Amino acid sequence: NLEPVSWSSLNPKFLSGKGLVIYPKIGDKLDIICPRAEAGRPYEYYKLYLVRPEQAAACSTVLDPNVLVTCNRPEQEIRFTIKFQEFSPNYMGLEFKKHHDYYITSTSNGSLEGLENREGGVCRTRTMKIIMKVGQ
Amino acid sequence: NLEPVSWSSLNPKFLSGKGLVIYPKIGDKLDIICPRAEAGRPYEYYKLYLVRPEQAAACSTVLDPNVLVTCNRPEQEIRFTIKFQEFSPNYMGLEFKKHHDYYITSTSNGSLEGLENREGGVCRTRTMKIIMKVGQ
Amino acid sequence: NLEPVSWSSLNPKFLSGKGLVIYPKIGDKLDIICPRAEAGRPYEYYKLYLVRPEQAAACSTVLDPNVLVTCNRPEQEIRFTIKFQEFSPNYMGLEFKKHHDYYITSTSNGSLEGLENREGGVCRTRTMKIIMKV
Amino acid sequence: GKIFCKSVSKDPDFRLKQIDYVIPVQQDRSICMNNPLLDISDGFFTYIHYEGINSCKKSDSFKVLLSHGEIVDRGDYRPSLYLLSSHYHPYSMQVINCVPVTCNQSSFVFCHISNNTKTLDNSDYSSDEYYITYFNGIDRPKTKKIPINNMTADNRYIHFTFSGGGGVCLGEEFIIPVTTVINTDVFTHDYCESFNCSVQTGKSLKEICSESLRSPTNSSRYNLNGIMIISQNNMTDFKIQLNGITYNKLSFGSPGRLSKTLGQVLYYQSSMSWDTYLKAGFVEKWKPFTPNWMNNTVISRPNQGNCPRYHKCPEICYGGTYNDIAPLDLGKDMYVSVILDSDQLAENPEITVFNSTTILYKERVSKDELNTRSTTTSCFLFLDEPWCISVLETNRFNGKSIRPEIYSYKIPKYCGTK
Amino acid sequence: TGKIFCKSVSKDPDFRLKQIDYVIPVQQDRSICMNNPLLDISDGFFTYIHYEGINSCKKSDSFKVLLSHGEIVDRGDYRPSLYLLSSHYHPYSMQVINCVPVTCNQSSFVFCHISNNTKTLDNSDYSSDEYYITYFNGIDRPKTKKIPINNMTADNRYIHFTFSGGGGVCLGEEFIIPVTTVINTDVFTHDYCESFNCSVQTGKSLKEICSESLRSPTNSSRYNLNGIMIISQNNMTDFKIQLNGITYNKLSFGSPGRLSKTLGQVLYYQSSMSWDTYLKAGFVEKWKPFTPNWMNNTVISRPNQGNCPRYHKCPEICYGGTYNDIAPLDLGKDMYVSVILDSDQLAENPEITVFNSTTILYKERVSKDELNTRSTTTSCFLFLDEPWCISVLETNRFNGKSIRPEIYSYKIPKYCGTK
Ligand SMILES: *[C@@H]1O[C@H](CO)[C@@H](O[C@@H]2O[C@H](CO)[C@@H](O[C@@H]3O[C@H](CO)[C@@H](O)[C@H](O)[C@@H]3O)[C@H](O)[C@H]2NC(C)=O)[C@H](O)[C@H]1NC(C)=O
Ligand SMILES: *[C@@H]1O[C@H](CO)[C@@H](O[C@@H]2O[C@H](CO)[C@@H](O[C@@H]3O[C@H](CO)[C@@H](O)[C@H](O)[C@@H]3O)[C@H](O)[C@H]2NC(C)=O)[C@H](O)[C@H]1NC(C)=O
Ligand SMILES: *[C@@H]1O[C@H](CO)[C@@H](O[C@@H]2O[C@H](CO)[C@@H](O[C@@H]3O[C@H](CO)[C@@H](O)[C@H](O)[C@@H]3O)[C@H](O)[C@H]2NC(C)=O)[C@H](O)[C@H]1NC(C)=O
Ligand SMILES: *[C@@H]1O[C@H](CO)[C@@H](O[C@@H]2O[C@H](CO)[C@@H](O[C@@H]3O[C@H](CO)[C@@H](O)[C@H](O)[C@@H]3O)[C@H](O)[C@H]2NC(C)=O)[C@H](O)[C@H]1NC(C)=O
Ligand SMILES: *[C@@H]1O[C@H](CO)[C@@H](O[C@@H]2O[C@H](CO)[C@@H](O)[C@H](O)[C@H]2NC(C)=O)[C@H](O)[C@H]1NC(C)=O
Ligand SMILES: *[C@@H]1O[C@H](CO)[C@@H](O[C@@H]2O[C@H](CO)[C@@H](O)[C@H](O)[C@H]2NC(C)=O)[C@H](O)[C@H]1NC(C)=O
Ligand SMILES: *[C@@H]1O[C@H](CO)[C@@H](O[C@@H]2O[C@H](CO)[C@@H](O)[C@H](O)[C@H]2NC(C)=O)[C@H](O)[C@H]1NC(C)=O
Ligand SMILES: *[C@@H]1O[C@H](CO)[C@@H](O)[C@H](O)[C@H]1NC(C)=O
Ligand SMILES: *[C@@H]1O[C@H](CO)[C@@H](O)[C@H](O)[C@H]1NC(C)=O
Ligand SMILES: *[C@@H]1O[C@H](CO)[C@@H](O)[C@H](O)[C@H]1NC(C)=O
Ligand SMILES: *[C@@H]1O[C@H](CO)[C@@H](O)[C@H](O)[C@H]1NC(C)=O
Ligand SMILES: *[C@@H]1O[C@H](CO)[C@@H](O)[C@H](O)[C@H]1NC(C)=O
Ligand SMILES: *[C@@H]1O[C@H](CO)[C@@H](O)[C@H](O)[C@H]1NC(C)=O
Ligand SMILES: *[C@@H]1O[C@H](CO)[C@@H](O)[C@H](O)[C@H]1NC(C)=O
Ligand SMILES: *[C@@H]1O[C@H](CO)[C@@H](O)[C@H](O)[C@H]1NC(C)=O
Ligand SMILES: *[C@@H]1O[C@H](CO)[C@@H](O)[C@H](O)[C@H]1NC(C)=O
Repeated sequence: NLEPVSWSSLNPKFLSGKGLVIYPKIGDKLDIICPRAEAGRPYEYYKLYLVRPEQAAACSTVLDPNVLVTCNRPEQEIRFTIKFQEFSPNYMGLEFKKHHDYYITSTSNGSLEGLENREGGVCRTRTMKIIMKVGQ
Repeated sequence: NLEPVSWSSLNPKFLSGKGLVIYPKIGDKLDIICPRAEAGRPYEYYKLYLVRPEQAAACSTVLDPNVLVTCNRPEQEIRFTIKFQEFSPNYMGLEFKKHHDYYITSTSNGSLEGLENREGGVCRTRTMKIIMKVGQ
Repeated sequence: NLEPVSWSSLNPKFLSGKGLVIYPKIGDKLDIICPRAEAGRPYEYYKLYLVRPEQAAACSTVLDPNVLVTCNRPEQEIRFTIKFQEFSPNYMGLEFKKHHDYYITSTSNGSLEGLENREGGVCRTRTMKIIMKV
Repeated sequence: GKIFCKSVSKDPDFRLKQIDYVIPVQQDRSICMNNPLLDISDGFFTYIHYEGINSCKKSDSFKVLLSHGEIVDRGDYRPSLYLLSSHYHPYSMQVINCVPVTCNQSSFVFCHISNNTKTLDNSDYSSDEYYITYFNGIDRPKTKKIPINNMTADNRYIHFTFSGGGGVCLGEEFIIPVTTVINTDVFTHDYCESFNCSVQTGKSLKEICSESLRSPTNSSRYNLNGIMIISQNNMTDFKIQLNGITYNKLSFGSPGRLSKTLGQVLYYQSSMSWDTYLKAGFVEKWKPFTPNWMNNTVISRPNQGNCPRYHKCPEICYGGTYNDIAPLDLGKDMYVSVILDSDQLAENPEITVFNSTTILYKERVSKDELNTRSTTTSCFLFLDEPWCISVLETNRFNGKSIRPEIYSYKIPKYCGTK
Repeated sequence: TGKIFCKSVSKDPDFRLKQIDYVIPVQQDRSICMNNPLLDISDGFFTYIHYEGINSCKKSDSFKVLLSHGEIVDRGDYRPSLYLLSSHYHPYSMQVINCVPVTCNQSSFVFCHISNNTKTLDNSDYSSDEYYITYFNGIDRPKTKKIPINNMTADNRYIHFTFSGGGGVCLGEEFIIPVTTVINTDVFTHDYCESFNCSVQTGKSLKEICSESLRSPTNSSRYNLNGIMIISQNNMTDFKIQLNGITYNKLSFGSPGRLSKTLGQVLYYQSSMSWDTYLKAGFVEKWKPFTPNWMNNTVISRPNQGNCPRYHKCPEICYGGTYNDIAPLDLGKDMYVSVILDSDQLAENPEITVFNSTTILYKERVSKDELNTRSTTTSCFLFLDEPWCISVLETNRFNGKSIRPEIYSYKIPKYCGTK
C-alpha cells in the first residue's frame, strides 16, 4: 500500500514545479481520492487524462487520451484504486510493466463550465501532475 | 452483503414509530456508515451504544453498555463493518448466534455538547434505533 | 555468524554462471549444511573438495586435493561449521587469513555411484561452486 | 442427470485442476500471450490467443495462435483438452480481432484484418478485410475472404468488427457476435432514461444516455452490439447479413458471446459502461437480435473510475472486464462464471455458481493474490455429469511473461463437502 | 546457529501446511462452544488449554476448561507431529476467569485466576479472589496448589490482576507469567502517545485522550496496566511472588500478552486493544521495570470494528481487537511469522504471514473460503534441523453448529517462490 493522493488545489504534495512524483514498485496499491464536499463549500470538478510526457509538458490533450477518471460528484467521495500490475480492467489495456514513466494530469478549469476544457487548465496553473517512475 | 446504513437525522429508513428493522441471515456483511461532512454544514456527532431491549425502550444506558462506535470526525469517513458470524473482534465478545435480538441506539444530543448524554436523545426524539432480529 | 549455504542441486544462490560468491570478514561463522533426506526421497550424495582456483575452473581434482567433507548419510543432517580464523582443526592446516580466495566444489555425480568421481560433475553441470574472497 | 448442489452453501469441492499441456509455452520471456478465447461444442474446442512483443494489446500482436482440439476421457472421471492442430494466423500482424466457433466437430475463426490499428475510429469497413479461417484435426487450414460487398445490413452501419469470446453454428449459418460503428444517433434509451438517479449538473439523462454510447476516442462515433449471420453452400455463394442488437436495455459496444447450451442459445455481453451488472440472456428472436435480459443483482465485475463493482447509475463510463457465463440448470435459473472479487482492481478470480438474485456458492482459484484480466467458461455433460472448463487471462508472474491458464472443475454433487 | 530458509520478498510460498485434528477433542454436544485456545511449546513438549461453555463462547462464561499435555514426535513424516499424552478438566473450571500455560522441564503448568465474581476486575480486588497453579506431566494426576498472594510483593499500588496471555516462560526455577493489573489512580505518563501529530478531537485534549485511553471500558474509575509476575520457588515450597509492571514507554491498554523463549531471548507480545493498531512486541531488556524493546512495525496490524480498524494509527479512546501471536525466525534479519487476519474490521480470512519490521515478505491464506477466526497463536521450533511452526486458530467455520479451534503445522520455505 501507498499513501493515497487527494486530488485538490489544496494539497501540498503537488510541488509548485515538479508536480507530485512517486516511485512505486510493482504490486503496490495507490488510491487517488478526489475530494469530498469541502467544509468551505468550494466545489471541485476535474477530469483526469492518462497522458504522455511530451503533452504533459505542453499541457494539451487531443481526442485520443482516455478520460481516466472524472470528479463528477461533490458529495460522494469518488476514488480510484491502482495496483501496478500489468493487466488492468481499463479500456486500452494500460500495461504498467517496470522501469517506465506514467503521467496523470487534468486540463480542466476548477468548475464544471470548463470540465472538458482540454487546452490548458490545472496542468500549468497549479502544476497538479502526478508522475510515477516505477522502479529505481 | 447488505445495504449500508447511513446514520444521520437525514436518513429515511428510520421509521417514525418502528425504527429501522432488518432481518439478516448469518454470514451477511453490513456497514454502518456515520455520515461525512454534509453539504449544508450540519455537523452530526453521535455515540452509538449496544444495548438491551429493556434499556432500548427507556432510551437510557448505564455504564455497562459498551460504546460501540463514536462519530468523532466530520471529514473522515468513519465506518463500522459487521459480519453476523459468532466471533467478533470487539471487547465483551458480542456473540451473534441465530434467532436472537440485537439493538443499537444512540442517546446523544445532535451535536458534540451532548455527545455523551445518556438519558434520552435521538433514541426517542428521532427514534434512530437499529433493531436486528436475525433469522426469519 | 553468516547465512548458511544449503548444499544441494536445488539451491538458487548458485548463479547459473557465477556460482555462489561470499565476502566474509574474519571471525564470522558460516555453516554449509549438506541436505537431509528430501521429501521425494531423491538421495543427494556429494563429496566436497577444498580446491584452488586453477583446477576449480577446469573442475578436476587430483589425489592431493583434500576431501573437505563428504555427504555420506542421507537421513542424518551432516554439516560443516566455519570460522574464518587462522587455526582450524583440519588436516593440512587450512589457514584462512585475509584478502585471499577460497574455492569449494564437488565433482561428484548426483548419486552414490559417482560419489568419488573427480573428473567433472556438478562443478560444471550446475556450477555449484562456493567462492570466498575474504 | 440433474443431480447436483442447488442451494446456498459453503466450502464447495469443485475438484479444481489446472491444465498446462494445451497452451504452448513461448521461449521468449518478453512475449505476452494475451486475450484468450475458448469455445467448446460437441466434444471439440477451438482456442485462440494473441502473442505480442513487450505489449499485451490485441491488435498490437505479431502472432495469433489458433488451436483445434477435442475433449477426451483418459479414465480420469473428468474432461481433458486434447490438442490436435495448432497453426498461426496468416495475417497475425494485421489482426484487429478474432472470434472462435467450433462447427460440426471442426474449428472456424472469424477475424477482422486491417492495416490501421485505429481503423474503428477513422475508417470504414470497405477499407478493411474480413476472413474465415477453418480447419480440423487432419485438414490443412484454409482462409477465405468474406465478401462484405455482398453483405446486407439492417441499418446504416459504417464499420464493424467480430468482437467476442465465441460464436455459434446453426445449420448452414454461422452467428458471430459483432460490434458495429455508426456515426448518427438512431437509438432510443427507455431503459437508461428510466433510472431514478441523481442527474449530473452538466447534462440531462437523455443526453447522458445518448453520449454514453459514443466511442471514447471519436465523439462522433457510436458503438452498437449485434450479430453477423453467414450462410453458405460448402464455402460457396456466401450470404452475409448484419443485424443489430435490440434497443431494449442498450449498453455500449463491447465483446460478447453466443453459446449453444442446454438446447438454448445464450448471449453474453461484457459490461463496459455504466450498467455494471451481468448482461446476458437467451435468444428469443433473431430479427431484431433480442436476448431476454436477466435481472442479476449479484454478479458484476471490477473497474477503475466512476463505474466500479455494483455500480448502477447511468454515467459516461468506459472500462470493464470480460467474464463469460455458462448455464447449469434452466428450471432453477442457475449459472456459473469465473468473476473477479474486487471492486476496482482485476484480481482474485472466483468460480461462482449463482442465481439471478443470490450467489449460491463460490471458491477462490488461488490462496495468493492473482492478477486476472478476463475469464471465459464453458460447461458440458461428461459421463452424465456436469463439467466445466475455464480460461483465465492471468498475470501471476509480474514482470515475466504472461500466459493464460486453463482450469477444469465439476459442479458439486452434494452441498458442503470438504 | 544454522538457518536455511527464504528471507526475501516473494510470492506463492510453500508452507506445506497440514491440519492436525486428533489432538483437540471433538465434543458430541453441538451447543457447546470451545473457545479461547492457548498453546505453549517448549523442549519438544506442549501444553494446550481451551475453554468449554454452554451456548456462549465467553471465557469466564465456561463450565469446563481443558488442560492437555503432550509431546512433539517424529513419525518419519518429515514433519513434526503432536502426540497427546494427558487430558484433564480443571477442578474449578466454572469459576475460572483466565489461565496461562507454561511448559517447564517437559511438564505442564497452568496459572489460573479463580473468582466468585465474573466482573471481579471491575468491582473487586485480588484479595477477594484466588489464584492457582495446576501442574502435571504424562498420566500423572494433576495437582493444584493455591498461590499465596498474601505473601506477594508488588512494584506499585495495584488493586487487582489476572493472568492474561497465550503463554509464560520458565527460567531456571522462576516462572514468568504475563498478567494484566488493575489500579485506581492515574500514575502513568504518555510521551509516545502525546507526540503524535493527528487531528485533535474538538472535545478533549491530546493529553487527556492519551491518559483516558488506558482506562478500563467498564469502570471509568479503573485503569488496566500490563505486566509480569515472577514466581520463584523451592520445588513448590517457600513461594516468592513478585509483580512488576510493564514500562510506561509506549503504553497500551491492558490486554492479553505472551512471553516466549526463542533463540536465546525472551519475546514479549501484547495484543493491541487500543488506538495503536500495529504490532506490539519486543525482546526483554530488563526485568525491573519490565522493559521490552518495542518494535517499529509498519506492516502488521489486526482487524477491529469501530474507530480503530486495521492500520489505524491516531490516538483515540478505542477498545477492541484480536489476539495474534508472533514467533521470531531469525534475529539478525528481524524476521517473524504470525497468523494474522486479512480484514480491516471483520475477524476473518487468516493468513500465515512471514514479515519484516518494514515489509511483508510472504503470506498464504489458511482457507480458500472465508473463515471466521477470533484469535491465533503461533509457536516455532527446530525439527530435523529445519524451522517448523504450529498455530492454533480460534475458528468458527460452522456458524450455528459447534465451535472448535484448529491446529496447523507448516514449514518455513527453504527456497523462495516454490509452488
Ligand atoms: C434462488 O432464487 C429464489 C427466488 O427465485 C430463492 O427462493 C427462495 O428463497 C428462500 C430464502 O432463502 C428459500 O428458503 C425459505 O426458507 C424458509 C425457512 O423456514 C421457508 O419457510 C420458506 O418457505 C423458504 O423455503 C426458498 O427455499 C427459496 N425458494 C424455493 C422454491 O426453494 C432461492 O432461495 C434462491 N436460491 C437459494 C439457494 O437460496
Ligand atoms: C470521427 O468519426 C467520424 C465518423 O466516421 C469521422 O468522419 C469522417 O471523417 C473523414 C475524415 O476524418 C471525412 O472525410 C471524407 O473523406 C473523403 C475522402 O476524401 C471525402 O470524399 C469526403 O467528402 C470527406 O472529405 C468524412 O466525411 C467523415 N464522415 C464520413 C461519413 O466518412 C471523423 O473523421 C472522425 N474524426 C476523428 C478525429 O477521428
Ligand atoms: C527487510 O528490512 C530490511 C531493513 O531492515 C530491508 O533492507 C534493504 O531493503 C532494500 C529494498 O528492498 C534491499 O534492496 C536494495 O534496494 C536498494 C534501493 O536503492 C538497491 O539500490 C540495492 O541494490 C538493493 O537492491 C536491500 O538489499 C535491503 N538490505 C538489507 C540489509 O536488508 C529489506 O529490504 C527487507 N526485506 C526485503 C526482502 O526486502
Ligand atoms: C469501580 O472501581 C472502584 C475502585 O476499585 C470501586 O470503588 C471502590 O470499591 C471498594 C470495594 O471493595 C469500596 O470499598 C469497600 O466498600 C465496602 C462497602 O460495604 C466496605 O464494606 C469496605 O470496607 C470498603 O470500604 C470503595 O469504597 C470503592 N471506592 C473508593 C473510592 O474507595 C467502584 O465500586 C467500582 N465501580 C463499579 C461501578 O464497578
Ligand atoms: C474555465 O473555462 C470555462 C469554459 O467554459 C470558462 O467559462 C467561460 O468563460 C468565458 C470567458 O472567456 C465566458 O465568456 C463564458 O461565458 C464562460 N462560459 C462558457 C460556457 O463558455 C470559465 O470562465 C473558466 N474559468 C473558471 C471556471 O474559473
Ligand atoms: C559479485 O557477486 C556478488 C555475490 O552476491 C554480487 O552481489 C549481489 O549481486 C546481486 C545480483 O547481481 C544483487 O542483487 C545484490 O545486491 C548484490 N549484493 C549486494 C550486497 O548488493 C555482485 O553483484 C557481483 N558483482 C559485483 C560487481 O559485485
Ligand atoms: C524502534 O525505534 C525506537 C526509537 O528510535 C528504537 O529505540 C532506539 O533504538 C536506538 C538503536 O538504534 C537507540 O540508539 C535509541 O537510544 C533508542 N531510543 C531511545 C529513545 O533511547 C528501537 O531500537 C527501534 N527498534 C528496533 C531498532 O528494533
Ligand atoms: C445536549 O446536552 C448538553 C448538555 O449540557 C446541552 O448543553 C445541549 O444544549 C443539548 N443539546 C444539543 C447539544 O443539541
Ligand atoms: C556418475 O558416475 C557413476 C560411476 O559409476 C555412473 O555409474 C553414473 O552413470 C554417472 N551418472 C549419474 C549418476 O548420473
Ligand atoms: C450479391 O448481391 C447481388 C445484388 O445485391 C445479388 O444478386 C447476389 O445474389 C448477391 N450474392 C452473390 C454471391 O453475388
Ligand atoms: C454442419 O452440419 C449441419 C448439419 O445439419 C449442416 O446442415 C451444415 O451444412 C454443416 N456445415 C458445413 C457442412 O459447413
Ligand atoms: C424508480 O422508478 C421505478 C419505476 O417508476 C420505481 O419502481 C422505483 O421504485 C423508482 N426508484 C425509487 C428509488 O423509488
Ligand atoms: C428485475 O430484478 C429486480 C431485482 O430484485 C426485481 O425486483 C424485479 O421484479 C425484476 N423485474 C421483473 C420484471 O421480474
Ligand atoms: C468464593 O470462592 C471460593 C473459591 O475457592 C469458594 O471456596 C467459596 O465458596 C466462594 N464463595 C461463595 C459464597 O460461593
Ligand atoms: C527445572 O529445571 C531447573 C534447571 O536448573 C531446575 O533447577 C528445576 O528444579 C527444575 N524443576 C522445576 C519445577 O523448575
Ligand atoms: C519435590 O517435591 C515433590 C512433591 O511431589 C517430590 O515428589 C520430589 O521428590 C521433590 N524433589 C524433587 C527434586 O522433585
